[PDB]
Amino acid sequence: HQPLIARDGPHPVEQPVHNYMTKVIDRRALNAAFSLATEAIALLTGEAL
Amino acid sequence: HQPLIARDGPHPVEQPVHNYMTKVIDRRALNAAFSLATEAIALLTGEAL
Amino acid sequence: DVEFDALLGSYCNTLSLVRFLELGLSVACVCTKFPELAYMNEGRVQFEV
Amino acid sequence: EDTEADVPVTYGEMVLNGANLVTALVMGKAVRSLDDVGRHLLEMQEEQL
Amino acid sequence: DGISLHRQLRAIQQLARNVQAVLGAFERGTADQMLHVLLEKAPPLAL
Amino acid sequence: TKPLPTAPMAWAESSPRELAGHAPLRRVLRPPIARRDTRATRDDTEQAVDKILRGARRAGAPRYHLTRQVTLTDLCQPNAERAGALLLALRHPTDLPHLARHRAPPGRQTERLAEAWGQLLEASALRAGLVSFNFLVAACAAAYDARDAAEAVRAHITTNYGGTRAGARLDRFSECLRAMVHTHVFPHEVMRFFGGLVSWVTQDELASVTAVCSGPQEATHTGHPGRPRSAVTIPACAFVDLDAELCLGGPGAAFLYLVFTYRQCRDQELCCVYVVKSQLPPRGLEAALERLFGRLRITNCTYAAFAELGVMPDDSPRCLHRTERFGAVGVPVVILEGVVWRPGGWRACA
Amino acid sequence: ARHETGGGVNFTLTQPRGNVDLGVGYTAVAATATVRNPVTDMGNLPQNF
Amino acid sequence: RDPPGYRYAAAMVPTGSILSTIEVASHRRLFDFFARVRSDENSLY
Repeated sequence: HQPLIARDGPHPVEQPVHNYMTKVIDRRALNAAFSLATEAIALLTGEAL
Repeated sequence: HQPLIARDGPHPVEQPVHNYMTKVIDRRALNAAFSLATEAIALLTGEAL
Repeated sequence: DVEFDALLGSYCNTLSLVRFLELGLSVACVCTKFPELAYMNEGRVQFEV
Repeated sequence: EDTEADVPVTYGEMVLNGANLVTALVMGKAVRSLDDVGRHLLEMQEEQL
Repeated sequence: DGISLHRQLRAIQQLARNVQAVLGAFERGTADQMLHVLLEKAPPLAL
Repeated sequence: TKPLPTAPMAWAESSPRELAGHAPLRRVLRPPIARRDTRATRDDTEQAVDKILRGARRAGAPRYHLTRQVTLTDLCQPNAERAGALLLALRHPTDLPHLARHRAPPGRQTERLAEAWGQLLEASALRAGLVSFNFLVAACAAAYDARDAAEAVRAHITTNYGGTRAGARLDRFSECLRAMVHTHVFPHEVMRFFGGLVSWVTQDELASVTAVCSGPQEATHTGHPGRPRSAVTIPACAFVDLDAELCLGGPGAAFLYLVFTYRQCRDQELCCVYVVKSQLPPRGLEAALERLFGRLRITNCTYAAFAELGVMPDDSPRCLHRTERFGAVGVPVVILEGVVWRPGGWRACA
Repeated sequence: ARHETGGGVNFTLTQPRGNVDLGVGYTAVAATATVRNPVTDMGNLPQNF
Repeated sequence: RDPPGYRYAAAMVPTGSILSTIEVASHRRLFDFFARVRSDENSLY
């Protein structure tokens, strides 16, 4: 909303003004990389035990 | 949901089907007129009493 | 598929309401209200020195 | 002017549990907290301003 | 009428905002004039 | 507020049959269709809000349309002229030097209006503005017969209007008017009826003029609730009856008309503004303009151009003849009473 | 003052007032402190008649 | 462009107030649906 201040003429009279608006989100992400090693696959699975 | 019927070749196979419609309501009105008379206004108003 | 939009919530204002008699400037004025003025013609004030 | 500051811990959470879910599926929209806006559009409809 | 009852509220506030925002223009309105008045009583220092 | 004039007192507050009209409607019955068979201030601010709240408890009178228009004060002066005068609006002035080049008959000076108006912008500085009625009378005063009161209009203008040497504007704006008729851009095609004066708010160089573009005159919110009255005043050089001049003594509602007269001669051109009161139909008016103003018809092929002004709704229309004081000068002024404003258009009679 | 336009309805409000300056002799001073942007570029623009 | 007007029934019950007050129209381009009203308007209802 916006306030007013009255005035004398001959200024044309001013009326209350209401501002409406909406905003829109913007989308993002993050990234990281975990990589294992080959043999580490064997051991965890148990294949090399 | 439509049904099938299986059939032998060499006719390529038909698969179960589906159907979706919507419809849009259509809108109408009706009218009738009640009109009064002047003297009937005076009496009801209480003016001519 | 499932999609939607959303409102993540809305924010208003509050117009600050200001009594003139709050400001420092109220010292300059001496404010006495006529309930009836527009009737009045020229008023006068008197000084002696 | 100071060294150790007091800080909130937890994040906030917006979950669709409740009638706010159905509208996401059926209506196709969502409102942040509809379990309140939905409420106060009832009492307001009665009491005062 | 069932909705409309919800609608008055949406209208009736829109008086409250306007009723306040208008009457406000007078208080702020006064403090305006005092300046525009006191600027015309006042000669500058150098003079 | 519950007096003891209890017979017709309910009728003026809007009546006795109105409670009877609300008796069969609101009092009875189960129909629609039924079955068979803080000493001074507060309470001063509290009675101020009570003076607001009584207006909200409830809600005869005719309707208006007030018009406001912020207008520079060179030619017209709402300050000197009191509430209840005619106002005449104008067009834009820069179309004047081009339209004189085309509508002029062959053998006339097209470059006369471009220089006569150019010496009024250089005289009013010593933009659709406004010209009031009493300012316009003294400009055409050199073509009115009694001429004693046509000079009385000229007396209070040079001494009371805001502006240095308005009488120099008078001999320039009438020279502008005498440049209108010669260059064939007629003054009736420029003047537009604006409402009667109810209030005006002035400032440096300009004023916010308020008027009544449609409605009655006598009950307007003037702005001052001490004097919420305003009567119409016209100087006696422009006021022309037609009921006495034709022995028409029959009563009835009377109409008001603006009338212009033209006089097309080689450097002998006059202007006159008249305000005619009659009981005649507007279709039955040009025959009267043939009767009085067939004199300039022989010398002239438009010779008259009129426009409606308003209606006196009385069965006996009421006139008065006083001499109001415009500052320090008394001018014989015809007073019209109870005028309902309804404007109209113009007319040509070639 | 209720004057309807545009299908809307206008309410203009007015508060008549009066001011007397009851000081004798100068009661107020206005001193000029600083200088912001000089508006007119100080240029060389000759005049044409 | 798809600037859907905001939802008055929801905004009738705000989540939290704004704080600073400025002429908003001075910088528009931050927003999407932007509307000025003089004291009241018909579409609000």
